[PDB]
Amino acid sequence: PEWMILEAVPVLPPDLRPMVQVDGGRFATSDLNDLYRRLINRNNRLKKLLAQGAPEIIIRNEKRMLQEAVDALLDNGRRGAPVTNPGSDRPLRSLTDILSGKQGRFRQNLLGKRVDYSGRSVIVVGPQLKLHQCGLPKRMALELFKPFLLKKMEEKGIAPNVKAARRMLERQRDIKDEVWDALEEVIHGKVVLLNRAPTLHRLGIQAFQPVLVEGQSIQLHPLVCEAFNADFDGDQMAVHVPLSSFAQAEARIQMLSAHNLLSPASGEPLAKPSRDIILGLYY
Amino acid sequence: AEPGIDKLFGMVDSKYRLTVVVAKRAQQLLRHGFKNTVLEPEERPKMQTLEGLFDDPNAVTWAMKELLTGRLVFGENLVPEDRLQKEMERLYPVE
Amino acid sequence: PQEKNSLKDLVYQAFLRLGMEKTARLLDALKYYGFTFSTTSGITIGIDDAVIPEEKKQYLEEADRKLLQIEQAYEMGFLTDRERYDQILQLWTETTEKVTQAVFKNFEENYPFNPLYVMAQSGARGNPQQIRQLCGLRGLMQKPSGETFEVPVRSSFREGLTVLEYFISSHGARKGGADTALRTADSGYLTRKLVDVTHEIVVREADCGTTNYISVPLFQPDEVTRSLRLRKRADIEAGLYGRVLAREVEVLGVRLEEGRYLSMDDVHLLIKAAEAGEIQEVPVRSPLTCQTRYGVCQKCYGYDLSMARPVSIGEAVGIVAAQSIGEPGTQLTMRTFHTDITQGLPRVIELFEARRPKAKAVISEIDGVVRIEETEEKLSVFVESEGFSKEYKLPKEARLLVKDGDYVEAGQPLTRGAIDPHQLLEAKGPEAVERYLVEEIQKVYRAQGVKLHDKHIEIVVRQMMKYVEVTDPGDSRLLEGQVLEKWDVEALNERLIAEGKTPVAWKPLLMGVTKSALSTKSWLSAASFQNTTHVLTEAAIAGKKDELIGLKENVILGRLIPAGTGSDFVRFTQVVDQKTLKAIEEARKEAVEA
Amino acid sequence: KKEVRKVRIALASPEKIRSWSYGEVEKPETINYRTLKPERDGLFDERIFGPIKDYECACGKYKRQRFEGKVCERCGVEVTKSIVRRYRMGHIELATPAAHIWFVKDVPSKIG
Amino acid sequence: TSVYIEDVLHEFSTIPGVKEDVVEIILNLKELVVRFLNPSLQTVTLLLKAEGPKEVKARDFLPVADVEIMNPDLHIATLEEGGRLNMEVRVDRGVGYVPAEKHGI
Amino acid sequence: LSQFKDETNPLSSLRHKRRISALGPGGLTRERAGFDVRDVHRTHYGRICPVETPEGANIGLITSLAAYARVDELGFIRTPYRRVVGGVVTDEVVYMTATEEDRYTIAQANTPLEGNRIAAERVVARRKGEPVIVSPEEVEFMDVSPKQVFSVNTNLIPFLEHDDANRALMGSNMQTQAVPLIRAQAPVVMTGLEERVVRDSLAALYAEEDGEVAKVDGNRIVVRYEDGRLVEYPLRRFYRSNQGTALDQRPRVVVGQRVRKGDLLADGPASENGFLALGQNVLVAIMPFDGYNFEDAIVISEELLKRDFYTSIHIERYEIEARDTKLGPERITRDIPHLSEAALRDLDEEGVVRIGAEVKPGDILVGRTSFKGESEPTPEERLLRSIFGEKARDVKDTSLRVPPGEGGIVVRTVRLRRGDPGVELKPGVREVVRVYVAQKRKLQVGDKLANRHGNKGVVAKILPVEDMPHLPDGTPVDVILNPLGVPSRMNLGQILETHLGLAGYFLGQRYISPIFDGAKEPEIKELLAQAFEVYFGKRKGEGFGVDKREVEVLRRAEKLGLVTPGKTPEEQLKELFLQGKVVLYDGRTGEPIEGPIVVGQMFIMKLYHMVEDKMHARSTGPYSLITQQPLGGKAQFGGQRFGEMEVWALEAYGAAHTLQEMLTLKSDDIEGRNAAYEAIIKGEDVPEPSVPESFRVLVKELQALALDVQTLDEKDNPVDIFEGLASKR
DNA sequence: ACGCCAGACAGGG
RNA sequence: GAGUCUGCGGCGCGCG
DNA sequence: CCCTGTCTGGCGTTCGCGCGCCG
Ligand SMILES: CNC(=O)[C@@H](C)[C@H]1C(=O)/C(=C(O)/C=C/C(C)=C/[C@@H](C)[C@H]2O[C@@]3(C)O[C@H](C=C[C@@]34CO4)[C@@H]2C)C(=O)N1[C@@H]1CC[C@H](O)[C@H](C)O1
Ligand SMILES: Nc1ncnc2c1ncn2[C@@H]1O[C@H](COP(=O)(O)CP(=O)(O)OP(=O)(O)O)[C@@H](O)[C@H]1O
Ligand SMILES: [Mg+2]
Ligand SMILES: [Mg+2]
Ligand SMILES: [Zn+2]
Ligand SMILES: [Zn+2]
Repeated sequence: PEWMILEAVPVLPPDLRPMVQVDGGRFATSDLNDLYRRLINRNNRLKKLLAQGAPEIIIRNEKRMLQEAVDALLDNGRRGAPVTNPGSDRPLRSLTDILSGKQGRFRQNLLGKRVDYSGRSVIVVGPQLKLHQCGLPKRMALELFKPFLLKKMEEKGIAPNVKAARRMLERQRDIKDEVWDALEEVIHGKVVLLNRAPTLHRLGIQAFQPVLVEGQSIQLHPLVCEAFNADFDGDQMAVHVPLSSFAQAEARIQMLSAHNLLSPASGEPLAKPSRDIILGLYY
Repeated sequence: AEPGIDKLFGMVDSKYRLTVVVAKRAQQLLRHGFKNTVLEPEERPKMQTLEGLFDDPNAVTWAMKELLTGRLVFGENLVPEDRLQKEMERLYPVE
Repeated sequence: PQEKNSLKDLVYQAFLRLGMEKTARLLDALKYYGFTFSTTSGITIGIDDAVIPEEKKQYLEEADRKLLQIEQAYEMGFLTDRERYDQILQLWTETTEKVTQAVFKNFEENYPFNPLYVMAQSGARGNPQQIRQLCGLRGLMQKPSGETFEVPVRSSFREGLTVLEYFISSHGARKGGADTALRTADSGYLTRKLVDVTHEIVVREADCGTTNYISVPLFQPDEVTRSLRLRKRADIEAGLYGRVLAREVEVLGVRLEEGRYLSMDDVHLLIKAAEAGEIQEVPVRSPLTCQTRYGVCQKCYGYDLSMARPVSIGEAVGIVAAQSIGEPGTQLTMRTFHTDITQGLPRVIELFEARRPKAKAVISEIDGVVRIEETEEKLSVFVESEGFSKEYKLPKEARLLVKDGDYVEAGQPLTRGAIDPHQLLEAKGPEAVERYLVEEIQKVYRAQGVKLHDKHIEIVVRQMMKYVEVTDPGDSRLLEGQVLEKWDVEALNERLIAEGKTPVAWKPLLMGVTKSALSTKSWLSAASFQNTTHVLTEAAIAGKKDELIGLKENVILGRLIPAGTGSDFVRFTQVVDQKTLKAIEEARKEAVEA
Repeated sequence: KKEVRKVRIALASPEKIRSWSYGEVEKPETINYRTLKPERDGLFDERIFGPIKDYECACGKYKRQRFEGKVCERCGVEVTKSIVRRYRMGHIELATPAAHIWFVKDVPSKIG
Repeated sequence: TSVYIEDVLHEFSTIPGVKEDVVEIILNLKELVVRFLNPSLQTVTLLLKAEGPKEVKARDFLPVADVEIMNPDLHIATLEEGGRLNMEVRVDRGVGYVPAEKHGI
Repeated sequence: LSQFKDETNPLSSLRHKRRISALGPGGLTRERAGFDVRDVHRTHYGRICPVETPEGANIGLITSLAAYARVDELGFIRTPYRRVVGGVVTDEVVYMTATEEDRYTIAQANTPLEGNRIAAERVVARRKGEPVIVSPEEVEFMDVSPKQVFSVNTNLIPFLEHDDANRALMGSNMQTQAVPLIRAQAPVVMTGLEERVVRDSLAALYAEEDGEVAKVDGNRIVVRYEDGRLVEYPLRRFYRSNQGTALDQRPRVVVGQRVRKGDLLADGPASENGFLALGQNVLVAIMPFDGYNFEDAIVISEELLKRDFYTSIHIERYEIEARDTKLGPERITRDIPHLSEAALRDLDEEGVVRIGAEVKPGDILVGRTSFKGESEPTPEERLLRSIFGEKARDVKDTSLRVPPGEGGIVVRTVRLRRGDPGVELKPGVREVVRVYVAQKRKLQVGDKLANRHGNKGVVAKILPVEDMPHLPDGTPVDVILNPLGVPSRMNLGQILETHLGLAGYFLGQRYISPIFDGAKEPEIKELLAQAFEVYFGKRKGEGFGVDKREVEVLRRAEKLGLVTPGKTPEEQLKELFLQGKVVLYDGRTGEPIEGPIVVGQMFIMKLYHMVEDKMHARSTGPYSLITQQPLGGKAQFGGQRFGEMEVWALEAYGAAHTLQEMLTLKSDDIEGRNAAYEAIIKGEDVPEPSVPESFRVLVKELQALALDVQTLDEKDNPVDIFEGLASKR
């Protein structure tokens, strides 16, 4: 417990709180700096105040400001709220803030929020599609399975090397029809995942066999429209790709749609005939 | 759906174990050479631009096709962790 | 005719009888023909198709005139300002329900193949209350505050919903718009709090040997004062479906063995038996009484994996549970909060969060008998014995139904309404609370259409009581709240392995899901919700070594999950080829020197 | 190469502050406009925090990967890219003590 | 299948002295129904140029030997004054619907 | 408070001009205070629409004002009310304050009136937010019009009287999203304000005073008024809307025409004939198809595409700037240093792309050359250059390219060089280069459309005219809407429009049904009756009667209860037609569709295609500078978020590696993602996860604060997360 | 604005 | 034998 | 000095995506 007192203030790294070139010469640095300067100035000005001559009132008054400063970087708002000069009456994001809440830092880790091999478009029913598969735009597939395709290009005569294969696709007017054959081949038995707007249950995400199609829309099977609460008035679903042979394994063995027919909630199925089918089978 | 997933499910003690197996199998299928298979002859894996899947399309699609048969063996500790990769490299050539 | 239920059931059966993938084929088959037949059937909404009943004009008029009588009854001075209002509402509440069965009765008898009707009867689209607003009439729409308007909405959507009846209907839509969106974030939150405590729970086991099971009740006590009744087929199924019998039970003739996973058909057997009167409870392994401190076993969880066979070890049941509870909420938490039959999300929050409800009911701390007094100011319900009574102050607003004369067990309703967990625990014990929470929780969900398995509610509630207080120390001082099983550890080795029986006398503590997550052992998981500020302060002071178990904490690290494939049970599993098995044996044979 | 099985938060010993510390930020010198380079010892100096350059050093005596782990005889620069710059910590020696608000204003004052 | 106004570069331009815009005109050309008499005519380019205060109808196209226009009175455009319109409209024999993007003539 | 004007289409703009917002100065209303404010209070009458509010977290907080609502002296929305002294209604109006309105007994406009005389003893009036049946003698004031109770934006709904407030909201909102189609048709059924909208809005161009027309250019209509004056009226040819919609004024007046004061000279971006027009009238069969219209999917006939019926022009303004770096100014020239001439064709004008050039994704729109390193050259790149040709341009290729998604044809270009006329060039910015591109959006499967009532949905399948539902007469339907989406939601108004629409088709006329006073079920039955003769009358004379098909459906129809048994098929089809439904043949089989199916003209608009529609798929790309998580922007789409909600989903499953992958190889493992890529390039098996930067950054942040966070081993001992950069020196 | 938990202090024997 | 640097916090709105 | 009660002090309140703006 003798450490609860601060006589040494750790400074956060330089790049983390970015000193960057904005526009025309504008410079943006993380708020933490403003708070750090505060502390630094206070402490220095104190040392000098003690060394100059120390009139009681002024030494305390400063140590006071000092104290508050030290609070500033740690936690802002627990006692008063520091502000950047006349521009934004905003609380300088203190260490505490950075760590707590909704879009904080403890939340950025926990929820890990941005996948490298991701995609998202509008969904559209695909009536002939089987639970096993889903309709994924080829155009979308191309970017999604780019690396997987680059190699495949070299295994065939479409391209000499990777970098070659890259430039070959940098423009849309340059794609030989041979490339689609390559991609169609690359995705042979791989599967991708689909995500719905609010991911409420485990079925909120499912794995399907991509069947490359033309256009912008993504063809989703009708029976799974019940798992993901999704109609087709424009709902959009995201899509991910399992990179390791392991990830793909689990994804097509335990996360695929067709294998998760019953709901974890109830022993009831979630692949029951919906609004349209029942009407047909009734009549 | 997929080939006899039920059959496969029943072959293991825990769902999530089957996945492990299939995955590890698909792993060694590629690494030590893709011909490290136990059922290639008469009826085997196949794609249709040609009948070219016989060589290297999907790894685990084979694994399951194998496990569905009764040739492979999956234990909690069947063969000493390091000596397996050694004996495997010695007997399977393709690199 | 094939309804969504008849088909629902066909899927289910198909699943169990023929196999998974084969069922999948069936699904598509239905999918295709139902889609094709639909087109050809030529079912289409015509403004006309919505068919208004001829009785609509009668029932409206009959209720119209009756409204007059109530008015004349008030214009004289007979009915108090209130009585008038509550009486009018009653009139419409019934009249509207009358038009309801009327519309349907019309379709049922005259138009069996009505596009709108057929969609509502087939599990397709449509609701009884909705059809009512097109052919019958949407009659009562509350004012801004909550007091329903005295004037109904005589029109339907078929005919012109007038200028003003629309504006009056807007209030409810705005409130709905505002309430519905408030339920959505309150539900996700609840699921964050539900996950915050049950994330660590995972199936990793060997049949836990502590056979202390949960007894699933088939009959419920007070619907009407006291009449024993067969619980509903659904609720009972929710409790015993795919469970594991803790002990052997011989009922109607067959021999239900121990550990056997009861199928839906078995759960059907028991009911039929209960019908005949051979069984009042059911021994079953439940998460409510598992020994595995962190995690639950195969026999106590049950059946339901996404697959219909026993639960596969390594399945994140904690989350699986937490989810099955958070989804139905979003759907029923909106109506249940909105209304007589059911109070919702606010209650589901008051439930998972142990706390003191709106209308409280003084429970009987003593179990003897009840009796009541007459004096002016405050009434009083006493649980007494010729030795002592537990005085219960019941002010003016509360209504008591226990009477001058008979018995009242500990924690029994002495007042009418809601009960406080802490008090029931103290009076009737833990076993009772758990059981109360569970069923009191399902009440809400059942009353709104969702059918979730008891399993899930159990998983969580358990964690609600994963903690306890201490009153007879040994290693660390008395007032302390610590993990129940961690005391079972201390107590077990301080009496069995090392001598000197220092009984570690504890007290069951009921803590709300939120509080349990707030205060758990690891801090990493606590650093997530409550106060990262606090959580860490203490965890620091006391160099706390976060042993990584549980998915929350182990996820932050970016490390493999302690459950699943990371499941210590299957992380390690090797595969062999008979060709490599003999080659390995050839390596053992080469071991014989010279 | 080991598996991370337990994490643990513990209070900071002034000596530990310094131990994680590389260099000491003693002056409020962000970056001087003429050259977008760190001013002095300040908040962004490269010693205290890290290589403003890839594998290359300061003056350029040693510039590639062959000698990746040695420091420059006339200038102290060991290198990998500039990640070392973002992982290193610095400490500020406060004159007269001050306390953690995290321990003082928490409803239960851990200190009170 | 294609059109070329002499001073126009893109499809979204407007020609002075001409009320209609290139888009409205190209549209009205889709309405033009021509009828050739034999396979030898796979691709025929109809030429037309009109100036001044005159209405440009489809019969204003200079006649071609084996091709006939059954849509004469179709309104191509309204020319004001100093209205200079000189275009070449391609015509082909095919089947179904082909987006202007698919062929790109 | 001040925002981008939303000008998807004129009505959108207009609506965004008058909507009342709560959030603002902050002094007034904040964001999480509101359940009492968010409610539609009593006084909101004629002052604030109770419908125009948004769907989502910020709800009830923002709302456009009402019809005649007018702010008097001090911010009080007053509403028009006409005076009625005694049983006498006047044509006199009093814009009354919210407060004064409570002092009187006001009545509704639907009250039977002979002129100034109330017509029924027991007639409706509303005291103070309370419905009261008053007598003609107490009626002190009456409402101006049902319209005043609502907003402009809502007023535009055909039969608003038959739709549920919730789906109605989606209605009024959708209109604000309408995109101007080159082809603009007015609804077959209107309400009465379509005209007023394009007029008070500044869509069309009206004639000031009476006169004649001189010149009618595609760019100007110089009119000559009778006062001896003549004005040249330029027309915004093709301008860029904020939201990238085309704004063009198409002259509707011929040369030399005596124009009446206030008559359309030109039509606005979306007007047909001085009428508000968005999306287009289209014949629709309201039946179920395979699954193409399952929950809310829409089946479209390829026929709508043949004739550009759903076509929209979209202009996007890509822009590039020549920045001044201390390494060397970034020049703008035709020279793209490394590989081909084939990519330089469209870049005809040295540097700039040539106008009227088809630009596909990945083509150079503008070329730019900056410098390769930060301050030093490259030892490894120095040898490569020398081997094939040391003399290589050190300049790096930083040229504005067509971002993935779509480009069209280059319509306009803007270049602002050194000696600036009266332009404001930002500092450092040497010069800027604007590139407007436009493209025809032929209605495709990805797009979404919806009718004014609330039926929203996306196109699932473009059926060939060859086999979709066709009418007795060869006339085939254009869209097929799923019936199931109508019972649940409550909006019979759509089914009422279809029927009225049906009559208008064969009767060849448009209508205007007011808000609550519009058309009635009997009257529409009437017009339909008139339609049966146009439909079946010509059929009688053209030479033929009824089909075996038409007769069988009749049998199944009477067995149903749609036609009285015993009457002639001619008489029965009429009865059935009056019901709003006719017989339809499959088109694929030629057989009829057992049972009459309604059909009619329904007004359906296309919703604006945001960069949210034009899909985002990412392989690899940039990364954040402080957090090492993937992010895009300009040309690299940027990764999707995996949120805790989703983490749990994987958590539930036994997907350990899949989750590990998500937190490591895919987003934060700096060394992992690198080796991962390379491994995949080779056809290798991705390496095992290194620690994520978010963790590391977390640790150090926690370290910035006193707290010491140290990882440990099996036995409580260290382990190292920062691989070797934390050790000192 | 709210709701909820947990808290520290002050009043009545 | 290719790799840097920018996109942040907040606000408004709109979709599911 | 004890127990009880009252205002008091701190935290939390879905998820994801688009667009556009601004120091
Ligand atoms: C757990 N909570 C409960 O269910 C009960 C207990 C309790 C509660 O905790 C409530 C609230 O916390 C309400 C918060 C409000 C009005 C939030 C706004 C800011 C919301 O507005 C919008 C704009 O944004 C968000 C979400 C949706 C919104 C509406 O669109 C946002 C959240 C609540 O309604 N209760 C009722 C009240 C009446 C009475 O006192 C009764 C006893 O208890
Ligand atoms: N604020 C919000 N948060 C989360 N999801 C939302 C949302 N608003 C809309 N949605 C999602 O999209 C759907 C929109 O809700 P609705 O479709 O109106 C519900 P509903 O009760 O199913 O109406 P319906 O059955 O008549 O179609 C929901 O199922 C929800 O998942
Ligand atoms: Mg939807
Ligand atoms: Mg819905
Ligand atoms: Zn157990
Ligand atoms: Zn050096």
